[PDB]
Amino acid sequence: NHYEVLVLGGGSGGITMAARMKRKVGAENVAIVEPSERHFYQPIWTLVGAGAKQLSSSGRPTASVIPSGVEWIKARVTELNPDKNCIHTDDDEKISYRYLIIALGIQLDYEKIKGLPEGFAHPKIGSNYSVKTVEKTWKALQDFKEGNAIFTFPNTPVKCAGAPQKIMYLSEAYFRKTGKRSKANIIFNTSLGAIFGVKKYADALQEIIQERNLTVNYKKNLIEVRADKQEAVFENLDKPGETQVISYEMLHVTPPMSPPDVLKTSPVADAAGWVDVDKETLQHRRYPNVFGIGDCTNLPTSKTAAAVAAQSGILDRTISVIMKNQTPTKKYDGYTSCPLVTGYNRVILAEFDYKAEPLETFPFDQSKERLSMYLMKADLMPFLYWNMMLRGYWGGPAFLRKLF
Amino acid sequence: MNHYEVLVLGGGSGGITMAARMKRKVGAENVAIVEPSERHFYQPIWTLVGAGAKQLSSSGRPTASVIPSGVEWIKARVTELNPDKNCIHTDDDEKISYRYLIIALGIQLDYEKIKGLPEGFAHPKIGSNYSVKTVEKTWKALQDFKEGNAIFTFPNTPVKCAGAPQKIMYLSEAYFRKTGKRSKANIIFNTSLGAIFGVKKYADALQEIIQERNLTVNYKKNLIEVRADKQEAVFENLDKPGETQVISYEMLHVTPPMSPPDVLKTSPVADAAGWVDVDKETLQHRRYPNVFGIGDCTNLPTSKTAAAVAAQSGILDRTISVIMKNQTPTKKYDGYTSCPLVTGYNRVILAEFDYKAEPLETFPFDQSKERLSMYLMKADLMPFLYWNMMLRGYWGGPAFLRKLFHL
Ligand SMILES: Cc1cc2nc3c(=O)[nH]c(=O)nc-3n(C[C@H](O)[C@H](O)[C@H](O)COP(=O)(O)OP(=O)(O)OC[C@H]3O[C@@H](n4cnc5c(N)ncnc54)[C@H](O)[C@@H]3O)c2cc1C
Ligand SMILES: Cc1cc2nc3c(=O)[nH]c(=O)nc-3n(C[C@H](O)[C@H](O)[C@H](O)COP(=O)(O)OP(=O)(O)OC[C@H]3O[C@@H](n4cnc5c(N)ncnc54)[C@H](O)[C@@H]3O)c2cc1C
Ligand SMILES: COC1=C(OC)C(=O)C(CC=C(C)C)=C(C)C1=O
Ligand SMILES: COC1=C(OC)C(=O)C(CC=C(C)C)=C(C)C1=O
Repeated sequence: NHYEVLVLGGGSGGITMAARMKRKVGAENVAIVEPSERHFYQPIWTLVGAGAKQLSSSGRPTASVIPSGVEWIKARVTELNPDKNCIHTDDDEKISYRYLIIALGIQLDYEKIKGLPEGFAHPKIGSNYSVKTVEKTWKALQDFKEGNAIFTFPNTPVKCAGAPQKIMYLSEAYFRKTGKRSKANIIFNTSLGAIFGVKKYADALQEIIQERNLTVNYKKNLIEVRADKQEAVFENLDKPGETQVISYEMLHVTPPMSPPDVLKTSPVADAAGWVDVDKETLQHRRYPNVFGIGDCTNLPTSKTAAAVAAQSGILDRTISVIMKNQTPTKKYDGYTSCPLVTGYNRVILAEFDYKAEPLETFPFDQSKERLSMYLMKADLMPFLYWNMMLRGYWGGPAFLRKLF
Repeated sequence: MNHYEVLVLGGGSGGITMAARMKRKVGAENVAIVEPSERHFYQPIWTLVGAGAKQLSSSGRPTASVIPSGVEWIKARVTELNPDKNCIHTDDDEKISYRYLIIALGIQLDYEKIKGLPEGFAHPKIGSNYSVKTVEKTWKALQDFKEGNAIFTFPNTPVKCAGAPQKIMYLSEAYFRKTGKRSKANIIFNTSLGAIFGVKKYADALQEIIQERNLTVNYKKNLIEVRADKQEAVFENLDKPGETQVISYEMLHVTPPMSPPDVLKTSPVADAAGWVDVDKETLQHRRYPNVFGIGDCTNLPTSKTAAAVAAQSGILDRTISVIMKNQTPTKKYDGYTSCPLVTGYNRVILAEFDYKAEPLETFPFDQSKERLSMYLMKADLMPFLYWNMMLRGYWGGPAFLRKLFHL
């Protein structure tokens, strides 16, 4: 079998590109290889675990988001042979392509922590990063009575770097408005030395932490979970060899993450396993008919759906000129955004580019907690996601930004 | 299924050392080494091979000649590991089970991640001291050098012997002066890193030499493409994502990107990043109590060197004995490592440190200074002790000699 355009991955980047590609080469010349039955708008999972949104609202059947006419090949990619323009699937089938677009996302690795994912079968522990553990966050919050509440951040790349602390501010506000704050010691144990990588939003988060009696312990990485005993083990990344066992009344886990297994050894990967693409055009550095988008690439900016949206716009142009034997000229800037939920009524909308410097859209100031930015995150963006991005029409708010 | 009490994956520096030590503990018949290569190499001397000072063929011996006598040698490649079922697969289509497992699969070279490589090595003026196929091409390119750029790279990955990408730079610079062509060479070190070295005492000494010898170091520069035909090289700027620089060379020494061995990258015994996940004090595995790891393939947060393998092998010996007696380990690895920075054909800055990244020097004098003594020890004493003492299980680092210097 053969397709002018073969898309690996039916998540955010995959559907968006197949939508856009259908209009360029025809729906009958595009195929998507995606194994899962459901497609998830993962960003709302932060609010699900805080008890603010229902989980079933976050997903729809994968057949709903397939652009009509585009082939859904429900399989797992198990091998890439770009030298001979094909891939293999766990159906023992070989698929050739004229062009290839890789959008396989990022892989969660709960089992590299001793005791996970088995311990998740016990109470008081949860994780907003997986459809099987996001509601367990919310139950741990309701079931909280007295003690330590621990929020973690791993020593790997992650998607939505702001999410692990978003649920901490949500959990804090929950304990206050429910009469349990006095009984909570609230701890952010993070592998990093900084609360956030862009200083003007870091400063604003530092302010909140200082006023709400939250503790941040830097260079602490979760390595072991003893669910039965309600204990967690951290290693001190500043003192190799040193560890600390902490008891918890509630534990929220951000798991270690890595590029998908089939990409780790693939020829399309760099040394570290991410898809090796041009940092501006998103074309593969060694295979001119391969392209990458989203979490699975080595694009040196934060891994978010916003970035996918802005990346799709650029890639649409790059593949088009390539198909026409022209040199690309439109360049990606590293745009990305984190809507930092600081409470049930407020969001700090951080936006920046490759320069790790702010690049805000709205003329007011997004360093300050805002109801409008909360309502945008909670209500508008899911709507634009299902009805505009996955239909290949949203490509970054730079065209909206330059209006004002 | 075939079975052995102690199974060693990899017959390089750490694997041969642990097998000799284990033979004396459980008997040679209960030890097996899985290693596919016919030849065992003392890679440290390759630095002096690329500089024209030592013969490549003396850096190697047949693997059969270093296999501790009586130990089984399984000439094959490990293709999968299954710690849950105490077994591994080989490219023979054979499984092998174990009571204890020592992982020593080193680190892996990824020349093909640079566009143009390794095809470009067919051309002159380009070499790499990190591969037996390319270490002599460094020397030849250095002999062929007439005029222009001599470029030396450092990748955006973990490496082994972090010092070697610049040892060859100093050796080449000396050679240029030795042969009267220093005037005609512009000498560039393009590093992905932000600093010349990670311990300040020795960084300062290296900076003094960069200044006195007029070397240019461009930080956050990563080699991404070689065009051997046109003798150009393409570097990416890690501070400004997206921009690149094309620059011609008259000599290019490539330090390749490096990574865990493919077989480990997806394995249950690796951490999320692919390195063997071990306890940083005892070298015991964090999740499987009967797996241990040594050397370049581990997540031990210190320099990847054979000196480290030596110091870890003494710890691991004590760790495994205590484990076989069902006790708790108490001897702790401190992260000892050492990098003999060859700064010229007769001087060496013997850098030694530990997990704190602070100096832990063995000799009573100051190893921050270039020394002839330390060069001779690197070039002549160390290979002899390697072939005759480390590979026989009788070298585990020099901390006894350091404590001995206590009056
Ligand atoms: C809790 C949480 C909150 C977040 N909040 C925000 C937010 O507020 N703002 C924001 O901008 N972003 C947010 N994100 C990030 C956003 O969800 C992702 O960055 C986005 O989904 C990236 O899409 P992707 O296409 O790169 O990968 P995904 O959308 O994850 O999809 C990748 C697809 O690849 C498929 N796949 C995997 N392996 C294979 C294989 N071998 N063969 C075939 N298919 C395969 C998967 O099934 C999946 O469908 C959040 C993420 C989480 C988890
Ligand atoms: C140019 C250079 C200069 C150096 N200089 C110094 C120095 O001055 N001082 C110092 O202390 N160190 C130095 N080193 C470092 C030293 O070479 C290594 O750190 C040391 O060899 C580590 O040993 P190891 O067992 O981990 O791996 P290695 O000795 O590299 O060997 C690992 C073995 O695993 C085998 N293997 C790989 N994959 C598989 C598989 N799938 N199945 C089975 N077997 C497999 C390989 O064939 C190899 O034999 C230098 C290295 C280089 C490249
Ligand atoms: C980029 O390479 C160089 C440096 O980087 C390490 C220097 O520090 C220096 C020293 C700086 C001063 C002011 C002497 C020189 C001369 C140089 O060429
Ligand atoms: C020369 O023989 C050796 C010993 O006997 C004195 C050791 O105790 C030890 C281990 C103890 C220290 C403090 C290095 C090693 C490694 C060794 O090689």
